[PDB]
Amino acid sequence: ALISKKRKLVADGVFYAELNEFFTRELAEEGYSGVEVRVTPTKTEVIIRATRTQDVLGENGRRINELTLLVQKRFKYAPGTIVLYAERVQDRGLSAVAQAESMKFKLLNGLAIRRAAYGVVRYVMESGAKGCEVVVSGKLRAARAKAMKFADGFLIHSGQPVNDFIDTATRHVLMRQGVLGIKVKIMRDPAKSRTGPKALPDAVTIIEPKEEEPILAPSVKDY
Amino acid sequence: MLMPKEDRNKIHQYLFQEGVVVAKKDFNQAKHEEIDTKNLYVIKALQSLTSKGYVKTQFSWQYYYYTLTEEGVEYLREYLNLPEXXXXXXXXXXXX
Amino acid sequence: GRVRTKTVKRASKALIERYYPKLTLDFQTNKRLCDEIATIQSKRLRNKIAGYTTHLMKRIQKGPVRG
Amino acid sequence: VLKISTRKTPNGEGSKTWETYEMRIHKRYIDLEAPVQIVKRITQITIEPGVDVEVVVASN
Amino acid sequence: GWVPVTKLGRLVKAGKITTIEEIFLHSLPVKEFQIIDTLLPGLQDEVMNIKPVQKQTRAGQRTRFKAVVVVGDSNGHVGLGIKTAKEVAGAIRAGIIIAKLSVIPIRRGYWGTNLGQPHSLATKTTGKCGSVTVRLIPAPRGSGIVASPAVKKLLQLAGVEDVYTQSNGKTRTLENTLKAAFVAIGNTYGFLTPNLWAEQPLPVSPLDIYSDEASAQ
RNA sequence: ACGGAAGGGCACCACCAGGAGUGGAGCCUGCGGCUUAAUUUGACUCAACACGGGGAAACUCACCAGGUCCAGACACAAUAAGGAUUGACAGAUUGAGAGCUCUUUCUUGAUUUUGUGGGUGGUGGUGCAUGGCCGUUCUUAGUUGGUGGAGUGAUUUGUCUGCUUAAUUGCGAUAACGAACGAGACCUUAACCUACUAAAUAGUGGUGCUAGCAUUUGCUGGUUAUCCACUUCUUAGAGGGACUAUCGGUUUCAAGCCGAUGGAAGUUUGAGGCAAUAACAGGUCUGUGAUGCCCUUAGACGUUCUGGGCCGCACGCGCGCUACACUGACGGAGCCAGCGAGUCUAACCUUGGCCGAGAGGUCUUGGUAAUCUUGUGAAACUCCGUCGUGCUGGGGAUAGAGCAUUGUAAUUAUUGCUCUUCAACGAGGAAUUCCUAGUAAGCGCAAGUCAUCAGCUUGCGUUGAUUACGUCCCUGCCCUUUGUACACACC
Ligand SMILES: [Mg+2]
Ligand SMILES: [Mg+2]
Ligand SMILES: [Mg+2]
Ligand SMILES: [Mg+2]
Ligand SMILES: [Mg+2]
Ligand SMILES: [Mg+2]
Ligand SMILES: [Mg+2]
Ligand SMILES: [Mg+2]
Ligand SMILES: [Mg+2]
Ligand SMILES: [Mg+2]
Ligand SMILES: [Mg+2]
Ligand SMILES: [Mg+2]
Ligand SMILES: [Mg+2]
Ligand SMILES: [Mg+2]
Ligand SMILES: [Mg+2]
Ligand SMILES: [Mg+2]
Ligand SMILES: [Mg+2]
Ligand SMILES: [Mg+2]
Ligand SMILES: [Mg+2]
Ligand SMILES: [Mg+2]
Ligand SMILES: [Mg+2]
Ligand SMILES: [Mg+2]
Repeated sequence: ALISKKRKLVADGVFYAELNEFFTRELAEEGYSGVEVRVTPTKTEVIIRATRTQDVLGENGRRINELTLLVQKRFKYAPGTIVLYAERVQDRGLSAVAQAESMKFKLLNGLAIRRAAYGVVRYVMESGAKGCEVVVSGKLRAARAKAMKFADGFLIHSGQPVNDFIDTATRHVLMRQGVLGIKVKIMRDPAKSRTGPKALPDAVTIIEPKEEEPILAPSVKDY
Repeated sequence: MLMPKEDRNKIHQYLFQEGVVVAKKDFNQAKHEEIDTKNLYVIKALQSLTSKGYVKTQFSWQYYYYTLTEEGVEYLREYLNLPEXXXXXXXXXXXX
Repeated sequence: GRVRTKTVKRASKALIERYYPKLTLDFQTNKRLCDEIATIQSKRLRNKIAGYTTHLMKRIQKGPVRG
Repeated sequence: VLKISTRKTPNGEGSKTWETYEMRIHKRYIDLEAPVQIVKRITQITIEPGVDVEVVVASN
Repeated sequence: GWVPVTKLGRLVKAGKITTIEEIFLHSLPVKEFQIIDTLLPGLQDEVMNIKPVQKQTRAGQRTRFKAVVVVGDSNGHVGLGIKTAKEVAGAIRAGIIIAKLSVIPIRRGYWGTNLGQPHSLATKTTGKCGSVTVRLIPAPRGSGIVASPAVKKLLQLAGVEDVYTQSNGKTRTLENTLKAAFVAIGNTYGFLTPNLWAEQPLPVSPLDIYSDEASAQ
């Protein structure tokens, strides 16, 4: 124990990234979106968000148990003081990673370049998003490499709200010839934000007045 | 990989007593973390294994993650004892 | 230089038209009036509007302004 | 303010452009004087991810 | 549901206009494609072509798709729609809309003996969409539509049974051939034969009859 | 798309008005060339050349001379319990306590050896097969629907004469109307807050206890809590604040520009982060357990070990550093920063005490840190004194001798110290870089690197200006007009 706070919080941020990488490799076929981490008075809670929880929370505690024991050994956790949890997802249509990997698998499952694109696009779009852009680079029709952009809806690119509302995911897909790139972008709806601002930082809304029939000639009411 | 059997035992006892292996990509380490044999051993002991089924391999941030499959634990029940672990049960909590 | 953008002026016209009695020639009161009858996502913007809206008023009240 | 400053480029080609990242670490302390039940309750009732917590005995 | 934005559509939405001939008669335009929708359902649609065009941007290039659609029943009404957009599907749809707002009437007639329901054309008509001209000549029964595949489909959906075609100019630019084939059979209701010599007294146009039911908000 | 055509604009990677220099000198440093057993390699106009975070003594490490090792998975098949196979003391042998090879003879037991198949690796090739990232066009202002207008059509208009702006920024003109991306908004950081909530890890007033000069009460200190009160200074939460406000001059008396008044702040408040469409065979397979294909895989291009090399020097070139002194040098003395960093199963920042001319040594100490280092007592700078224009005490190259520090290891000098040697350089040809306010310039400092080594970089603050408040003359770009026989688009 006994580590500089400056070094610890970093050292932690390292851990997160090392976990998040791992779980992306192992649990890719389960649609893993991401993880949270929680230091508590005893017990550390690794929370796994995946759209196929049963292949994670496995054969009655199994599988996730491998995944716990795989951890206690790595980072030298005394058993029990760390406990892996399982989530489903907050609608996979809104998560770039779950989508990114979907383009990967779909392409891996032999699908058509343009079809894989639009089919992802249309899932996000019909998941209540504000827009979606999927960009595949690589060797599409072989030889001289090109890049294709399939977008629908609305995006921004510019300042801060790019970090608020849109999250992206770049995934490497290994193919028959070389490799292709899968950059999925998903701009969500500020109207449903919940935590953060509920509009673009330049959306001006004006509440409409009221027709009036003035005069009325003075008068007064007593109680 | 050469290696004696009394070193090849502890590896397979540990690969089932815990059911999973720490690994780490570092040859010339001499002695694992648990397993009192070469870290080179443990790795190339489980390179033969996963190369013939039994256990699955995963590599990230200079660390293999050796996970034992289904057909594996049956290569153990012949190589070790009995027929009636680790990854199958045990539920902690200090209960206090 | 200092040229006010569309989103600014677009709002001023919109505000002025449906709130001329409510608004004055004074920046600060108008500035406040914006928090009631409009929902602006930042302070600088809100002031910038409040500032141009107050600008038109100070010439509206000297003759009708083109738009 | 943690500061990591490097080149945007891999390899070494192009204008000599630099990037600079930050990590912002925020600290504070509160002092309490309370016994048996209020001590173990407050360490745990107030808990939240990302927020590191620590309580100290006293003296030395 | 379709919410009318033109004086025309209201009368059509309400039921105060029941057939399309009412419009052609008073030469009213048509701006809402739903008007003709209601007025004429079961109006089949064939897309005849999709050739890609390309452009040059302040940089490299710009390539996009062009749809040509004909629409019609097969009982006197036809439409031709040219639309080019950023994707196949949308370039088509819009074309179909544009084909329907285009829809036109056709004076079908007897080649000779008037024994029972027209089969060819009133007269010879001809049209010319830049360089390409198509000519339509009345024909005996059984003669059929003697045209190129793309002109025949058009005249089919136009509800024609037999006709003769002479064609001139570069009829390989499919777009222009059709547009003249279109300008052709549209002109059949321009040719003043001596049966239209009779004097009628001019109807008063549903815009004034149902003026009230045509007014808005 | 282009043009050695026209009109407009914008830009200190343009010029005007100037500042500071660079190009001359020596040294540092990268590139070429040359040399070499090797002097590994990428990159070549802006957009290659203190760039590859490339400050390489081993390592790194890819190159050069040599020696080991399999970590050649598994599967089929062959030999082998009359033992597949492993290891090694000695000596010979080798840089070598390598049993690598050999002489003798023990050992050890199905884990290995042989072969085919198939695989594992490679800083081996391919950035002209890719990704990912990045540079560049772009300090630029551009891109795109719907509906309507024009044209057979590709297209066009919308997306514009003028004016305005840093801006397709806006007013307006308007066969267009209404909108989305980019710009703007947004975010960060720096400025104001005697208004709020707080503070022994931040300060201040008073109070004890105590020191000294004065003694007329006073002035100046010490005390980690003596005790109390507070939040001005500090820190950071919550908000406030500016909108170019107010008046005035201009102007389609429109967008706006200018002036003066106040204001913490009136150049997009300063400075950044982010940043559309489309594109380049721009760089990177030597960042990657990212990657296609080729190559090689036990006389290995794999890996490790010993030593050398990347730094080799007739010379070309670029980035720098230190200078030519008197607005200086040297010696005393005054003494003021901000951004930062720091030791767990560990030896990081280090006060203080002693020792040592120094460099450094030794015994202790505090600190995982607003708490200890540290008020980081930094340099420029300020005062006083010496020197007195002389290649001088300016300048500190080259070199000799000695002492220490890092490291296994310092020779081809790692660095630091001390004495001695005292070079070129007397303001730098033709050319040419960078800049408009706390800026330029000067000054040093922390951080990256790092065992040691900064003449490099990323930031920081200290001292602090002259000149502009402009224009298209030069050089780039951008829109429009125009020509085209270009479209792989003036390579
Ligand atoms: Mg925007
Ligand atoms: Mg911006
Ligand atoms: Mg002709
Ligand atoms: Mg000049
Ligand atoms: Mg010079
Ligand atoms: Mg020089
Ligand atoms: Mg070396
Ligand atoms: Mg070596
Ligand atoms: Mg190698
Ligand atoms: Mg390239
Ligand atoms: Mg614009
Ligand atoms: Mg205190
Ligand atoms: Mg006090
Ligand atoms: Mg003033
Ligand atoms: Mg390299
Ligand atoms: Mg070198
Ligand atoms: Mg001197
Ligand atoms: Mg002095
Ligand atoms: Mg001298
Ligand atoms: Mg360097
Ligand atoms: Mg022209
Ligand atoms: Mg032309």
